[PDB]
Amino acid sequence: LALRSAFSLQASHVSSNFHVFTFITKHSSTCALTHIDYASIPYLGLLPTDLIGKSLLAFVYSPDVHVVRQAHIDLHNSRGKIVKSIADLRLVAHNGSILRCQTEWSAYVNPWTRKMELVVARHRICSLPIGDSDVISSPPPGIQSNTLPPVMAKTFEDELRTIMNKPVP
Amino acid sequence: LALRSAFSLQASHVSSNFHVFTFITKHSSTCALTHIDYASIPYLGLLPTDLIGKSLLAFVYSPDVHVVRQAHIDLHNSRGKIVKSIADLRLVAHNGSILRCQTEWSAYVNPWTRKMELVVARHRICSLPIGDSDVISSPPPGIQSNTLPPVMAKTFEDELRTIMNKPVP
Repeated sequence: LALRSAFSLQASHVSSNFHVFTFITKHSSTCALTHIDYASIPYLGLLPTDLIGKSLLAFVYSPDVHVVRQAHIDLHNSRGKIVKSIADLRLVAHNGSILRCQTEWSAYVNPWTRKMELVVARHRICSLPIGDSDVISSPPPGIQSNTLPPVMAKTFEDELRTIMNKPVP
Repeated sequence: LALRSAFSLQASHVSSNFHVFTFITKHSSTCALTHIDYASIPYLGLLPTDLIGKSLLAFVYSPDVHVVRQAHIDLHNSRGKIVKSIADLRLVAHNGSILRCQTEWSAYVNPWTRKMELVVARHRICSLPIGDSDVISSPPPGIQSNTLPPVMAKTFEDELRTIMNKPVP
């Protein structure tokens, strides 16, 4: 079974509207991702194996991590009800191409510990990503890293754990 | 590292109150378990490997499955807020011993699909289980199965999926 980019799938799906598409990510209060729709594979090229052990920050466009941070703070204050992002969220596909999304956030609050224990995000793409359309491919040698370097990922992840470990008021 | 029953751990934890204990299970809307506190191992003897692919019904005391069923129906109508069980919930440890609990239920409702997508249960034990105290052990040959037979597990699991697949009113 071949895996193919959303652009490529158009040739054999001539009536579909591949620019019209939403997908969900989920992660726990360790920041560890526990879910991404498989339907997102033609859009980001990211496999469950790519993501085992990592947070959203493994593929968020680096200067957009503040969108994520503020979403967790806004969720703590809404007690998990739907919050809007402060700006578009851009995600980096496996091949380095950039997928701009509009993202809404939801959170599950454990009623006994009163802490957030699941964060759910619904991403609505604005288009197919800019760059080469074959997100399934490997990125080209000599591309700048467009995600956070490990030390900064750990720095922002540390703060998100602290936010989620605080009892919801 | 040895794994030991809660009764056994008393000898080297002379000030602890092992009869005072609560633990959480979690499962998704396929009924598939995704979580059980590791601290429950001295109480039930059940490992993550015992549970990969199974629902709560793999270790609920068989005539108590109605407690679970009604909890899912009561959660659908509460929209995920804390519901009480209609009766005690008894769980079957790995060695066949029976652990009676008082259980409260919580559920996460996806705000976009409006369906339950996580069910969380907080189990408060009433005592150490009746039967041999070494829940870590294998059950004795020639014991009656005190959980649902596979055909009935699949029958009750089918209904729980149907309950959870219905949009919360």
